[PDB]
Amino acid sequence: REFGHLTRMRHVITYSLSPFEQRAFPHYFTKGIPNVLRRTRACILRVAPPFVVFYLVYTWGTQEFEKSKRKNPA
Amino acid sequence: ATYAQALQSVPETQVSQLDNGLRVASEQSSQPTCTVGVWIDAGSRYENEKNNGAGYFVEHLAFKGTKNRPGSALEKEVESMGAHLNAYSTREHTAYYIKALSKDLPKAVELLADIVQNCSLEDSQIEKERDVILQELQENDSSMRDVVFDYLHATAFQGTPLAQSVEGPSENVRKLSRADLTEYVSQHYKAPRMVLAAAGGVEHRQLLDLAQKHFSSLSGTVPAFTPCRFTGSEIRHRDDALPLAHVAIAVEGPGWANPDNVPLQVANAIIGHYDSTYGGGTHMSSTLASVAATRKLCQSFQTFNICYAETGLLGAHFVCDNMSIDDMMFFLQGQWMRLCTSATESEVVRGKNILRNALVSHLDGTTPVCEDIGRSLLTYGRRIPLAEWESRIAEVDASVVREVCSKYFYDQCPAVAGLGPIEQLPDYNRIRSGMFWLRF
Repeated sequence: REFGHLTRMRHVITYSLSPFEQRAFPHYFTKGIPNVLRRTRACILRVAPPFVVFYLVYTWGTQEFEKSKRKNPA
Repeated sequence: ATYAQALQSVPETQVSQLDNGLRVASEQSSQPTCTVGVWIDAGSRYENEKNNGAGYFVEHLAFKGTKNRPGSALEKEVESMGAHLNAYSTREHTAYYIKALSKDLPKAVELLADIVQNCSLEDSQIEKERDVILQELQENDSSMRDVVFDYLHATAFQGTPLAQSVEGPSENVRKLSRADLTEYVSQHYKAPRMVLAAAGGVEHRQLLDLAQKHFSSLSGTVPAFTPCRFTGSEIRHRDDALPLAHVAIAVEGPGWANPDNVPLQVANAIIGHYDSTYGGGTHMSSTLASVAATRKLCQSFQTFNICYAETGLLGAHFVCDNMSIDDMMFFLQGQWMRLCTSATESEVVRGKNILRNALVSHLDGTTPVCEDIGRSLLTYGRRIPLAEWESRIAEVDASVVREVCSKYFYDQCPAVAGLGPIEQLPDYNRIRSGMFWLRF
């Protein structure tokens, strides 16, 4: 497991450039923000609801505990 | 006979210039054989994206047929008198030269005058030459060294005509109508961009008479290339089924001008060259060659100084197995920085002697002398005498080599081109980091 015999690959042509000839932040905001919104839209529906149900149960538990501490007119 | 006397005993190459602009040059020493050649300033550097490969096609069709001599008859005249006709078209130069006898010089020019000015460009010849070019492109695809060098040119001169290959893309070769060839001949085979060089036993007066009598009808008395740019990059063609891994790494060097060529050619001579079938091996002076021979780290390595007019590629190309690319990169880069940081006088003297031998050995025989005359007239604007070369070698010392190597090597973004099982080739960040020494 080291460089030299990792695997076999053929007919692959790859290009790149020197770090001293291209911008380090190529339009960091022109496509960065749309990319962020795209990933957020992709993951929001599967990330948020488990946290929102936790938010509701936390609030309900806190309020019910406070109510239980109050006297219950007896 | 103390070298310097021999150097000043070399016959000079007189230069004349016709009204059309053809630069006629000759160098008579003793020989009954001569090499007479027309050097054009045309090549792949001048063709655009659509004309790429037109120079190759024109060179291919040049010998097949002419106007005065219909087709194969031309070859007859070359073969009947024993002359050997040849042509080579690099990226920025083209040349058609025949080797003949001294007696056959009056005929030798005439055939040449037929080839360059009034070709045939027969359509059926174009049709067959198209298939010939396609198959030749396949052969060059099999040529791993040439493929690697073309990849280096593509990745170094990206976005410039210099990156274009001489043969041109295979798609272009198909279209390549006869009108394009005629236009390319018209605007790239003009008289001012021609050098009529003739080595061997040719008299300059006779050469002038024949050139005037056979080349006067040419155009008497505009795209003239543009400064290309260096784009430090790398192209990696991972083809693991290939036996060896051809790699070539180059940096922006000097041009035909910029006398820094003389010191750099010394420094490259210090690195030298070596392959599997060599002599002393481990005993070679070059540290890279000695290490490679001792550890069997290579099957070949070479140092190249490809220099065009505005720029050029200066670097090294090595052929080694898939398990020695990284060590090769380390050792080659370390040798480069060793030359940059501390060149030593003895190494510089060895390089000076090697470079002195290079020019004199190369300038032996009629054909190399004629080729040198043509190339020097086109590039330098003059034929540089060997005495001036000797003086330039003499002026080179350790400090000059160190300074020029630091100018061209130290902390520069290189252009890399690998092909074959090159997965062990260090990443471009590692390669660039190897181009600066923290200790220094």
